[PDB]
Amino acid sequence: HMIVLFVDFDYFYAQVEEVLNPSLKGKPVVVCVFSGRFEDSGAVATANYEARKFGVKAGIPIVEAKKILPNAVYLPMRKEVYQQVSSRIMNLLREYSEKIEIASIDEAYLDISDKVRDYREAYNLGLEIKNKILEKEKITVTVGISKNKVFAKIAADMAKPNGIKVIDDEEVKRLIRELDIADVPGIGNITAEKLKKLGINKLVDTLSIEFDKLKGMIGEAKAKYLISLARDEYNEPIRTRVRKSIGRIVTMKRNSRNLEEIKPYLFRAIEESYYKLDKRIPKAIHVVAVTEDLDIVSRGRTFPHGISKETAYSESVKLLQKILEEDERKIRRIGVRFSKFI
DNA sequence: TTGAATCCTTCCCCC
DNA sequence: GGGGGAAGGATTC
Ligand SMILES: Cc1cn([C@H]2C[C@H](O)[C@@H](COP(=O)(O)OP(=O)(O)OP(=O)(O)O)O2)c(=O)[nH]c1=O
Ligand SMILES: *[C@@H]1O[C@@H]2Oc3cc(OC)c4c5c(c(=O)oc4c3[C@@H]2[C@H]1O)C(=O)CC5
Ligand SMILES: [Ca+2]
Ligand SMILES: [Ca+2]
Ligand SMILES: [Ca+2]
Repeated sequence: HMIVLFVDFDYFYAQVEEVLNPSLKGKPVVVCVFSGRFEDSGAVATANYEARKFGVKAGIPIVEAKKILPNAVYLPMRKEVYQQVSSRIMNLLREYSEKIEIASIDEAYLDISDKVRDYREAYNLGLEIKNKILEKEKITVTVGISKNKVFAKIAADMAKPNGIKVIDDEEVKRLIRELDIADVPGIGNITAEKLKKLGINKLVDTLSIEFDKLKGMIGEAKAKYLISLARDEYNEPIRTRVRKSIGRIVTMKRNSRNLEEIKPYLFRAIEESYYKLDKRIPKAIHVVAVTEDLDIVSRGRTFPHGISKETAYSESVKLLQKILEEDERKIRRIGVRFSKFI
């Protein structure tokens, strides 16, 4: 049938800060985003493996990370740059099979189904690709290879970092039963729990229960996706994809409810969101507000025409007025999301 | 100074 | 009953 190749860049942001300043290598590096809330306020975007050995990983507040590795290099995240270094690497890949996906700023799938005859020749295209990326951009990436996207990615997860691994149909059969289901692409612990207290702890356990008992627990989508993976009928194609939305959320010094105190933050967001749109006209706008207790509340409005900057400002303030009206908590983070492009 | 994509469940129109 | 679709959430990486 087919052979899907998965490329995923190792500790990407951290590594981009490394390549851009070689001195950092071998030393713990932690890329984080400081919110002016107070000093060291913020979380950790990511950390190279040095720091990651000792517990410092993406998500933990940076204060907790500084109590663990008070002498690691902490750097502010610069998205724009990573973005370009990604785009660059995402082209060297187009040169191995126009059938490319691109799941994120660091993940992409290739259907080298035609450029290769056997897995063995795949392991070769794998090293070729790794090698070309390492020479041209100085970045280390892991490669996964199998019969379909899901497993191609599982291969990469098993070979991180700077790894290469193929999973043939014998491993798949094996993994269908032995591979812990919580380690399957698309099963956040929230779904890993509903599955746990339902009998399904392995990919194969999904065949046991009735289909409409799943459809009512985890939804139809997750249910069909899982069964097809369990029965070995998963065969999703590698489809190119486009950004279906652009936004920006900002943290405020203090939590408040005063429209006049939040407005300016909301504009900064609206202002940057349009810079990101570049040459695109959106038709729907959303204002998301992160409550004082870290809960998300949003409000939208779709127009029959595009949204000009002036109407985004105006329409954004009403939606906000509607959020405070329908909620009681104080706002912490505020932002906008522009979708449904022209 | 941090995204963004699916999927879902609910609601409202109307043939 | 069923096709449409907009919306405010739920979930995942
Ligand atoms: C998890 C996470 C990722 N990111 C971004 C930064 C990273 O470079 C990239 C996410 O990490 P991942 O791309 O999922 O994995 P990684 O390769 O960078 O990590 P690993 O060392 O396991 O190989 O996405 C954030 O900004 N915040 C987060 O909380
Ligand atoms: C949404 O707000 C934070 O900002 C980001 C940005 C990410 O990538 C650019 C990101 C990723 C992941 C994640 O779990 O969170 C974020 C976040 C935070 C979210 O709370 C991933 O698994 C991959 C990228
Ligand atoms: Ca990744
Ligand atoms: Ca990665
Ligand atoms: Ca998981």
